[PDB]
Amino acid sequence: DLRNGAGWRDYYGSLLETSQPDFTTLISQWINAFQTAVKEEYGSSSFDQVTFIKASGQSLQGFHDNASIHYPRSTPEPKPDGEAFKWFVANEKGRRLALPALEKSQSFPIKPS
RNA sequence: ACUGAAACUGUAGUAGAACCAAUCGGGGUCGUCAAUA
Repeated sequence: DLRNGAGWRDYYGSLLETSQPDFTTLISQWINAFQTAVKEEYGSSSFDQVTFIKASGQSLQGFHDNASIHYPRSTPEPKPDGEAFKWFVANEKGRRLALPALEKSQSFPIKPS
């Protein structure tokens, strides 16, 4: 039950019941008001190409390449001793790769070397 | 070449009116640490 202040002046105008407006005609308009504002202030031809929007979208959607999500480790299995630090050791002596951009959806290799 | 006497500083009057103990905060989560040989 969303109404602007004009719609609340009507609601508080009477102690009798009165029609609420149908917000579902407007929801798409409000979303477009948001989306166009993002296109305009974070200059883009598309809303979906705005970098924090594309990044946020990839977060909510998850990664498409079906690579598993897990902390860096130098072995497919989670081995019981959990030496996740030694992927970072291999990365330091290896290709020194950084955490890829979220909107790029790039996986790490298990051997960062 | 005579102390004046007698007379409640009392009577009426609400320390009260107004004021939100409140604003913000995912019980959350990854690679570091040590320095030589």
